[PDB]
Amino acid sequence: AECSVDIQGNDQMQWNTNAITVDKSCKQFTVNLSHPGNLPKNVMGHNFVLSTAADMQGVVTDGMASGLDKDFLKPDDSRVIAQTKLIGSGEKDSVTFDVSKLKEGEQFMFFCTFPGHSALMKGHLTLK
Amino acid sequence: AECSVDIQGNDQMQWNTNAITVDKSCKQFTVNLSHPGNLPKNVMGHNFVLSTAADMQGVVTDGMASGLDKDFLKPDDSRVIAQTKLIGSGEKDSVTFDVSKLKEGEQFMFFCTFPGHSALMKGHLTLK
Ligand SMILES: [Cu+2]
Ligand SMILES: [Cu+2]
Repeated sequence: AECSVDIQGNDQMQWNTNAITVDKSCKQFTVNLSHPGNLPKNVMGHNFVLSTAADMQGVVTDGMASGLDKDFLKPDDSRVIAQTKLIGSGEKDSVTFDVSKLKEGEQFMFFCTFPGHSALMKGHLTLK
Repeated sequence: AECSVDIQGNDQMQWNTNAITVDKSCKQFTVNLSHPGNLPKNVMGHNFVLSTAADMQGVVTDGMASGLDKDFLKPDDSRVIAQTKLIGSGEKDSVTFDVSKLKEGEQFMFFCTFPGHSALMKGHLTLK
Protein backbone atom coordinates (compact mmCIF):
# COMPACT_ATOMS: atom_id res chain seq x y z
CA ALA A 1 0.00 0.00 0.00
CA GLU A 2 2.67 2.63 1.09
CA CYS A 3 4.03 4.43 -2.08
CA SER A 4 5.27 7.76 -0.62
CA VAL A 5 7.93 9.00 1.83
CA ASP A 6 8.21 12.36 3.60
CA ILE A 7 11.77 13.73 3.67
CA GLN A 8 13.16 16.83 5.39
CA GLY A 9 16.39 18.73 4.71
CA ASN A 10 17.22 21.11 7.61
CA ASP A 11 19.53 24.09 8.41
CA GLN A 12 22.33 21.59 9.36
CA MET A 13 22.63 20.04 5.81
CA GLN A 14 21.06 16.74 7.08
CA TRP A 15 18.32 14.57 5.59
CA ASN A 16 16.06 13.19 8.35
CA THR A 17 16.51 9.82 6.56
CA ASN A 18 19.44 8.45 4.47
CA ALA A 19 17.54 5.34 3.28
CA ILE A 20 14.33 5.01 1.24
CA THR A 21 12.83 1.61 0.31
CA VAL A 22 10.32 1.48 -2.65
CA ASP A 23 7.83 -1.47 -2.39
CA LYS A 24 7.84 -3.40 -5.72
CA SER A 25 3.98 -3.29 -5.31
CA CYS A 26 4.16 0.48 -6.13
CA LYS A 27 3.57 1.48 -9.80
CA GLN A 28 4.49 5.08 -8.79
CA PHE A 29 6.49 6.49 -5.84
CA THR A 30 6.06 9.99 -4.30
CA VAL A 31 8.73 11.95 -2.40
CA ASN A 32 7.33 14.85 -0.30
CA LEU A 33 10.28 17.18 0.45
CA SER A 34 9.97 19.89 3.13
CA HIS A 35 12.45 22.38 4.64
CA PRO A 36 11.82 22.75 8.41
CA GLY A 37 14.70 25.29 8.82
CA ASN A 38 14.75 29.13 8.98
CA LEU A 39 17.35 29.76 6.23
CA PRO A 40 16.41 30.93 2.72
CA LYS A 41 16.94 29.04 -0.55
CA ASN A 42 20.08 31.08 -1.49
CA VAL A 43 21.79 30.09 1.83
CA MET A 44 20.45 26.55 2.54
CA GLY A 45 18.26 25.56 -0.42
CA HIS A 46 17.61 21.82 -0.75
CA ASN A 47 16.31 19.70 -3.55
CA PHE A 48 15.70 15.95 -3.69
CA VAL A 49 17.39 14.41 -6.75
CA LEU A 50 17.36 10.65 -7.50
CA SER A 51 19.84 8.87 -9.85
CA THR A 52 21.85 5.65 -10.06
CA ALA A 53 24.80 5.64 -7.57
CA ALA A 54 27.08 5.68 -10.68
CA ASP A 55 25.43 8.89 -12.05
CA MET A 56 25.26 10.91 -8.79
CA GLN A 57 28.75 12.55 -9.06
CA GLY A 58 28.06 13.74 -12.66
CA VAL A 59 24.57 15.09 -11.71
CA VAL A 60 26.08 16.96 -8.67
CA THR A 61 28.98 18.37 -10.79
CA ASP A 62 26.79 19.56 -13.75
CA GLY A 63 24.09 20.89 -11.35
CA MET A 64 26.67 23.09 -9.56
CA ALA A 65 27.50 24.70 -13.01
CA SER A 66 23.75 25.45 -13.70
CA GLY A 67 23.49 27.81 -10.68
CA LEU A 68 20.77 28.78 -8.16
CA ASP A 69 18.28 30.22 -10.71
CA LYS A 70 18.28 26.67 -12.36
CA ASP A 71 17.86 24.87 -8.96
CA PHE A 72 21.51 23.60 -9.35
CA LEU A 73 20.24 20.99 -11.89
CA LYS A 74 21.45 20.60 -15.52
CA PRO A 75 18.21 21.12 -17.52
CA ASP A 76 16.80 17.96 -19.19
CA ASP A 77 19.51 15.85 -17.40
CA SER A 78 18.64 12.26 -18.57
CA ARG A 79 20.58 10.78 -15.56
CA VAL A 80 17.94 12.28 -13.16
CA ILE A 81 15.20 9.67 -12.40
CA ALA A 82 13.27 12.19 -10.20
CA GLN A 83 13.86 15.74 -8.93
CA THR A 84 12.01 18.31 -6.84
CA LYS A 85 12.44 22.08 -7.03
CA LEU A 86 15.10 23.70 -4.88
CA ILE A 87 13.19 24.90 -1.78
CA GLY A 88 13.98 27.22 1.13
CA SER A 89 12.80 27.24 4.79
CA GLY A 90 9.00 26.67 5.18
CA GLU A 91 8.54 25.47 1.57
CA LYS A 92 7.61 21.98 0.31
CA ASP A 93 7.66 20.21 -3.08
CA SER A 94 6.61 16.69 -4.15
CA VAL A 95 7.81 14.49 -7.02
CA THR A 96 6.04 11.35 -8.33
CA PHE A 97 7.96 8.96 -10.58
CA ASP A 98 7.23 5.60 -12.26
CA VAL A 99 8.93 2.77 -10.35
CA SER A 100 9.47 1.23 -13.86
CA LYS A 101 12.38 3.79 -13.95
CA LEU A 102 14.07 1.80 -11.11
CA LYS A 103 15.63 -1.30 -12.80
CA GLU A 104 16.13 -4.36 -10.48
CA GLY A 105 19.90 -4.89 -9.86
CA GLU A 106 20.72 -1.09 -10.00
CA GLN A 107 21.89 0.86 -6.87
CA PHE A 108 20.18 4.27 -6.40
CA MET A 109 21.19 7.38 -4.45
CA PHE A 110 19.24 10.50 -3.52
CA PHE A 111 21.03 13.76 -2.82
CA CYS A 112 20.78 17.53 -2.81
CA THR A 113 22.73 19.39 -5.56
CA PHE A 114 23.03 22.68 -3.60
CA PRO A 115 26.82 23.18 -3.83
CA GLY A 116 28.64 21.30 -1.04
CA HIS A 117 25.39 19.69 0.32
CA SER A 118 25.71 16.21 -1.32
CA ALA A 119 28.74 15.29 0.92
CA LEU A 120 26.30 15.01 3.89
CA MET A 121 22.86 15.04 2.15
CA LYS A 122 23.12 11.67 0.35
CA GLY A 123 21.06 8.52 0.93
CA HIS A 124 20.36 5.19 -0.72
CA LEU A 125 17.11 4.08 -2.35
CA THR A 126 16.38 0.33 -2.73
CA LEU A 127 13.35 -1.94 -3.58
CA LYS A 128 11.69 -4.38 -1.06
CA ALA B 1 21.88 -18.07 -9.76
CA GLU B 2 25.54 -16.91 -9.94
CA CYS B 3 26.45 -17.07 -6.16
CA SER B 4 29.99 -15.62 -6.48
CA VAL B 5 31.66 -12.49 -7.95
CA ASP B 6 35.29 -11.94 -8.99
CA ILE B 7 36.39 -8.42 -7.88
CA GLN B 8 39.69 -6.68 -8.59
CA GLY B 9 41.33 -3.77 -6.79
CA ASN B 10 44.12 -2.26 -8.90
CA ASP B 11 47.06 0.19 -8.55
CA GLN B 12 44.73 3.20 -9.33
CA MET B 13 42.51 2.32 -6.29
CA GLN B 14 39.59 1.22 -8.52
CA TRP B 15 37.28 -1.75 -8.10
CA ASN B 16 36.74 -3.33 -11.57
CA THR B 17 33.02 -3.01 -10.57
CA ASN B 18 31.19 -0.65 -8.13
CA ALA B 19 27.90 -2.64 -8.03
CA ILE B 20 27.14 -6.21 -6.81
CA THR B 21 23.65 -7.75 -6.94
CA VAL B 22 23.20 -10.95 -4.89
CA ASP B 23 20.49 -13.30 -6.27
CA LYS B 24 17.94 -14.03 -3.45
CA SER B 25 18.20 -17.68 -4.77
CA CYS B 26 21.71 -17.81 -3.16
CA LYS B 27 21.97 -19.35 0.38
CA GLN B 28 25.67 -18.24 0.35
CA PHE B 29 27.64 -15.68 -1.71
CA THR B 30 31.40 -15.74 -2.42
CA VAL B 31 33.66 -12.75 -3.22
CA ASN B 32 36.94 -13.66 -4.96
CA LEU B 33 39.25 -10.63 -4.61
CA SER B 34 42.41 -10.33 -6.71
CA HIS B 35 45.04 -7.56 -6.99
CA PRO B 36 45.99 -7.34 -10.72
CA GLY B 37 48.38 -4.42 -9.90
CA ASN B 38 52.19 -4.45 -9.26
CA LEU B 39 52.30 -2.38 -5.99
CA PRO B 40 52.85 -4.33 -2.75
CA LYS B 41 50.54 -4.46 0.30
CA ASN B 42 52.29 -1.63 2.25
CA VAL B 43 51.53 0.97 -0.50
CA MET B 44 48.46 -0.48 -2.40
CA GLY B 45 46.94 -3.15 -0.13
CA HIS B 46 43.23 -3.83 -0.82
CA ASN B 47 40.65 -5.64 1.25
CA PHE B 48 36.98 -6.23 0.44
CA VAL B 49 34.81 -5.22 3.41
CA LEU B 50 31.00 -5.51 3.33
CA SER B 51 28.70 -3.68 5.80
CA THR B 52 25.44 -1.73 5.79
CA ALA B 53 25.73 1.72 4.17
CA ALA B 54 25.11 3.17 7.71
CA ASP B 55 28.01 1.19 9.29
CA MET B 56 30.60 1.91 6.56
CA GLN B 57 31.89 5.18 8.14
CA GLY B 58 32.42 3.53 11.59
CA VAL B 59 34.12 0.43 10.09
CA VAL B 60 36.53 2.63 8.00
CA THR B 61 37.27 4.92 11.04
CA ASP B 62 37.82 2.02 13.55
CA GLY B 63 39.95 0.26 10.84
CA MET B 64 42.56 3.13 10.72
CA ALA B 65 43.54 2.63 14.40
CA SER B 66 44.41 -1.10 13.76
CA GLY B 67 47.13 -0.24 11.16
CA LEU B 68 48.62 -2.30 8.34
CA ASP B 69 49.58 -5.26 10.57
CA LYS B 70 45.80 -5.83 11.41
CA ASP B 71 44.53 -5.24 7.80
CA PHE B 72 43.20 -1.77 8.81
CA LEU B 73 40.15 -3.47 10.39
CA LYS B 74 38.88 -3.38 13.99
CA PRO B 75 39.26 -7.00 15.22
CA ASP B 76 35.92 -8.92 15.52
CA ASP B 77 33.97 -5.89 14.16
CA SER B 78 30.29 -7.01 14.49
CA ARG B 79 29.36 -4.45 11.72
CA VAL B 80 31.43 -6.40 9.11
CA ILE B 81 29.19 -8.89 7.23
CA ALA B 82 32.15 -10.16 5.17
CA GLN B 83 35.82 -9.29 4.82
CA THR B 84 38.83 -10.59 2.92
CA LYS B 85 42.35 -10.06 4.22
CA LEU B 86 44.37 -7.12 2.96
CA ILE B 87 46.23 -8.20 -0.20
CA GLY B 88 49.02 -6.83 -2.39
CA SER B 89 50.08 -7.25 -6.04
CA GLY B 90 49.30 -10.74 -7.50
CA GLU B 91 47.65 -12.01 -4.27
CA LYS B 92 44.09 -13.49 -4.02
CA ASP B 93 41.60 -13.95 -1.17
CA SER B 94 37.97 -15.18 -1.10
CA VAL B 95 35.18 -14.75 1.47
CA THR B 96 31.91 -16.71 1.60
CA PHE B 97 29.03 -15.36 3.74
CA ASP B 98 25.39 -16.41 4.40
CA VAL B 99 22.90 -14.35 2.32
CA SER B 100 20.63 -14.44 5.43
CA LYS B 101 23.04 -11.68 6.71
CA LEU B 102 21.56 -9.39 3.94
CA LYS B 103 17.96 -7.95 4.13
CA GLU B 104 15.92 -7.29 0.90
CA GLY B 105 15.27 -3.51 1.46
CA GLU B 106 18.59 -2.57 3.21
CA GLN B 107 21.56 -0.84 1.47
CA PHE B 108 25.01 -2.47 1.70
CA MET B 109 28.38 -1.02 0.67
CA PHE B 110 31.67 -2.81 0.01
CA PHE B 111 34.89 -0.87 0.44
CA CYS B 112 38.61 -1.08 1.17
CA THR B 113 39.73 0.17 4.64
CA PHE B 114 43.37 0.94 3.54
CA PRO B 115 43.33 4.60 4.67
CA GLY B 116 42.28 6.90 1.80
CA HIS B 117 41.07 4.07 -0.48
CA SER B 118 37.34 4.11 0.58
CA ALA B 119 36.84 7.53 -1.17
CA LEU B 120 37.52 5.72 -4.54
CA MET B 121 36.84 2.04 -3.62
CA LYS B 122 33.24 2.13 -2.43
CA GLY B 123 30.62 0.03 -4.19
CA HIS B 124 26.98 -0.80 -3.57
CA LEU B 125 25.58 -4.25 -2.99
CA THR B 126 21.88 -5.22 -2.84
CA LEU B 127 19.88 -8.46 -2.43
CA LYS B 128 17.87 -9.00 -5.72
CU1 LIG C 1 20.74 21.01 0.26
CU1 LIG D 1 42.60 -0.54 -1.10
